[PDB]
Amino acid sequence: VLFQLYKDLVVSQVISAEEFWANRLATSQDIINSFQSIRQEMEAYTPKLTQVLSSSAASSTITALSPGGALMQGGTQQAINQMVPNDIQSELKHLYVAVGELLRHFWSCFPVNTPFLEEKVVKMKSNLERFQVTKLCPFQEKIRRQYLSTNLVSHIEEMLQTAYNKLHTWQSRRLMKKT
Amino acid sequence: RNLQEFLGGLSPGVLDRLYGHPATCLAVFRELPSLAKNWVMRMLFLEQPLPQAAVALWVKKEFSKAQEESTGLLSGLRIWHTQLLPGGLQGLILNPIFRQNLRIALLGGGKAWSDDTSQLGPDKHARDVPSLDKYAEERWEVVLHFMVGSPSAAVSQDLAQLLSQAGLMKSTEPGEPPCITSAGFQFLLLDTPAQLWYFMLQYLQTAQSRGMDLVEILSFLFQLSFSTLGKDYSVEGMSDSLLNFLQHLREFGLVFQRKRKSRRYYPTRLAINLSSGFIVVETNYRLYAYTESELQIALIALFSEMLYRFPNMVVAQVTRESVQQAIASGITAQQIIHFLRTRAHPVMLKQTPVLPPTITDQIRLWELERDRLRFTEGVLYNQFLSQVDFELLLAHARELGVLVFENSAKRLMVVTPAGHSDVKRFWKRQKHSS
Amino acid sequence: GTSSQAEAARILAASWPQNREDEEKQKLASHLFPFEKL
Amino acid sequence: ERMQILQNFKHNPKINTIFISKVGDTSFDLPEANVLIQISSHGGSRRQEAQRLGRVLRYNAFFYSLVSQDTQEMAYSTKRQRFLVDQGYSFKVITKLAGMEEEDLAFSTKEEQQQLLQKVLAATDL
Amino acid sequence: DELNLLVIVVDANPIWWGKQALKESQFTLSKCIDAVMVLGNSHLFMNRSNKLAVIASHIQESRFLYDGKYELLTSANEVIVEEIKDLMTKSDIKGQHTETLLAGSLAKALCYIHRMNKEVKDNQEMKSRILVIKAAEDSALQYMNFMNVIFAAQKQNILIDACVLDSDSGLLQQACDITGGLYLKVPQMPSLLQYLLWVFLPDQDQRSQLILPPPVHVDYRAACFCHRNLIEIGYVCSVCLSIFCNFSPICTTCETAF
DNA sequence: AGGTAGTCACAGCTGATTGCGCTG
Ligand SMILES: [Zn+2]
Ligand SMILES: [Zn+2]
Repeated sequence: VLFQLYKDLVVSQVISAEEFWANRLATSQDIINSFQSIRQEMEAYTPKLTQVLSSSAASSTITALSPGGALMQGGTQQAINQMVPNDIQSELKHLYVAVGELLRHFWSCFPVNTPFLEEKVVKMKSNLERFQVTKLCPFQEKIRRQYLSTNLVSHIEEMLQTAYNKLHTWQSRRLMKKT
Repeated sequence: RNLQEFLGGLSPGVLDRLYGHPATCLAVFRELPSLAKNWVMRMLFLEQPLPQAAVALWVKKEFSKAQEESTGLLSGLRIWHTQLLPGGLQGLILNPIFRQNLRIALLGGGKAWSDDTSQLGPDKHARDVPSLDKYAEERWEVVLHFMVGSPSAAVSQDLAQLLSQAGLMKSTEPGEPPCITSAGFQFLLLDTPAQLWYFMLQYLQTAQSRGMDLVEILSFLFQLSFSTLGKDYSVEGMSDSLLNFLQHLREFGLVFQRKRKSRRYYPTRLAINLSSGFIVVETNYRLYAYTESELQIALIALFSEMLYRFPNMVVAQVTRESVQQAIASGITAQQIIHFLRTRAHPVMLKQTPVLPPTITDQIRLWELERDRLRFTEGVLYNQFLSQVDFELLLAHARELGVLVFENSAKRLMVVTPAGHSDVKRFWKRQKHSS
Repeated sequence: GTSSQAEAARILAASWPQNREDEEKQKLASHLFPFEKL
Repeated sequence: ERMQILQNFKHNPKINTIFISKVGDTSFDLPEANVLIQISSHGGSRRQEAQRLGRVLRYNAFFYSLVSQDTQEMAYSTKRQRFLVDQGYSFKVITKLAGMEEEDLAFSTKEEQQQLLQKVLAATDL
Repeated sequence: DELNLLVIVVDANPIWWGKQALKESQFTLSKCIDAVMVLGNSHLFMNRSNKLAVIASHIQESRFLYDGKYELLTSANEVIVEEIKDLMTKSDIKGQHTETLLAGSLAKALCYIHRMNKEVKDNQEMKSRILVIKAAEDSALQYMNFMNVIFAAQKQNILIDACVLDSDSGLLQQACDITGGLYLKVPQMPSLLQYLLWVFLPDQDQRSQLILPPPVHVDYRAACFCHRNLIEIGYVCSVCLSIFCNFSPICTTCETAF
């Protein structure tokens, strides 16, 4: 796995060999008006029998509560244990491991307290972008070709977007501190 | 027999007529199993039938047995009926009469179960709840004493005939009082609500001899079951047969009524408990009863030896001889254990086993002593020259169902005396045809 | 012997208090001893 | 020998069961024990049964009494427990032992059982 | 001997129901009260031994609410209607407090269950559950009391079921998850009675047999001591375990211990 | 036809005999 990870990051020009082992080692009085109105409305209140439920409402509720309904959804990842074959699942696991390691390096670099780390974080972001372009885009193309219904790439996209937003916010703070 | 067993044996017309009264529907619904009640409540507001598969998918796979039992019981009680859904499907929908009356009982609608109580104003001779309970106890004790035959308790002739029809007491010779049978002892050993229910079921079965409507009697009984204790109800609005049934209930102690012409009647705790602790048991085979009436003392003495009789306490010892005598009288050990557990003192209820296991096990073992030897009269055949001849005769005996015991190793068989002639004729004919 | 084991087990295991208790079972933890709970 | 047997009965995991013949029917220095299995005690000695029970108490523990059905030992056991039931003890009746046929026990077949009659009748102390 | 106790907590916040009436929607407080009464009547119908309690949660305080129809049901419904009328008609807005006192209602429900359990005879076990219908928004100021109530309910093995109408409540989700209850959000308000009868009517033993909706995504966001707001990441003390949104050189709670 | 002193089993104790061990 480590050798496979090394090839996918160094041979594919995602990261340099030097950097690879370096890391390894409410409203106005209208509310009172509404309260008065509801108090007056409920002052003359009587129990009801027909209006409590209707045949249409009960049928709709049973349809919702029947299997395959909104609340009782029956699909819910039917055969993901066998969907998207394990050959792709192994590749997805490898991508998850690579993303986890790169983000671990990024979050270990954070917070940036010295000017040396500033270049290191930029290099880490460049490595993340190169890894994304190298692996995720062909992975997304393969998924679209196979038309997989699962949004496997979505979590990786969310993690990358969170890291990029954090870095952009930190850069914006750094620029404002120098103003 | 419980209520559901009797209801399931009635014709569909009687069941349909019963559901026309809201009180009957509530009793039937409460008699249902736990799973059936949820299905009834879910389908209470449905105007369309549901697929059978959809209903079957509500319960998990492991509990499918309970689902099948509940569905079968509902079908037998005719609460819902099969509907031919278009497209070859089968739909289940509640009975419209039963559903309407159940909703009326729950939500509301129509007129009250009783006519009124304020028309005649307050009762001039109203009693209290403890007084009503004492009256019910006195009536039930009088009935059970009349079962024994003491001259102090004198009841109506028809009440005695009802016991005669129930088989508890048989009048072999006219003029002399009937003698209680073993079934009478077993009935006495039963608890009071079960005794009342058995008596009412016998009354329902034999009502056809008196020409009384079963549906009306059942509806009135169910209405009495849900009646509020200590509250009077209107006699008016009932048929003449219902008046006679109410008088019989008053004789039974279920209903209190000052006069036959009175327009008020007070349901008692027996009537409320009709639809549905003073004995201390010790590990040293001793019984302590906090009772004073002769009835409980006699019932406990039926299967135990009395030692002391305090004004408010009875000290008794359960011995082997007393239990054996009670079993010889016809009372089984299970009935004794049930009676002890039902009458158990509230203190004994604290232990997870209400009755200590040693006493119950000892009583059960004492019951098994009597039936150690099993007796079956019969005729023994041991003159079989060949195994093949024995096999044919044994097969013929098993076909006739007159076999008692078989021994293939020693070619020995035992047959009932009634089938002995048939077996002899079959054996003789085989030799003649040879 | 093969049959001797079966005959002895049948005689011993079900002599007096089994020809009736088993019939009742067919027709129908705190106080249980440790060997009866295993 | 008795002293050394009783001494090695307690502080030894290899051996943890001993047999006593009317010797422990008094107050001795027997170590703490949990299980007592009495077979063929005296006739109706409530004192002996109470003493034997006292060697166990010190469900932490449990003591068994083995009797033979349809024999005088039944009446002896019945009449020798009336002291303990007065003390408050309840004697549960055990008719079947769970897993009796699960494992192998002695006298499995009828041959050795009927051979045991020869040796048990061989006393002939006349 | 199976005694089931069903304490129903009704969110009777006047402001939310007033806004609902202003919206002129098909669902009002009257229909909700009718559905609650019908559910209680069904619960009493299921068995003789079943016991019912209805508690109305209001801004001022918590109010114990409890002709062809059943006699006991008639009296129960009349008492419920009288109590809800007395609560709503005499409910005068005096103060800026708007959040519903849900925690106090649950505490009163737990106290009532504790009282009922002792009065239950020793031969019977009283299984108790609490059903809550949520109308107004969740209250963050009551986080600690709500958590204490959840823990007390879990200690006594009391189910807490939430029936959210409009806005989800994280506290109710946590209560349902911890106590083993069911959390359900009603999509169509007029179907409230049918939802209650289909889902919350069966007991926990009956819930085992029946197939029920899976638990919803329960959140576990904590409440900051100095802000009382939902937070994702916060500073937690090591001595008193108090949670803070920002770092402080001296813990405020540890000041108590000298 | 009924009841109390021998008697057997199993244990205890104390009172003598009587039989094996007793130095780097
Ligand atoms: Zn803070
Ligand atoms: Zn602190």
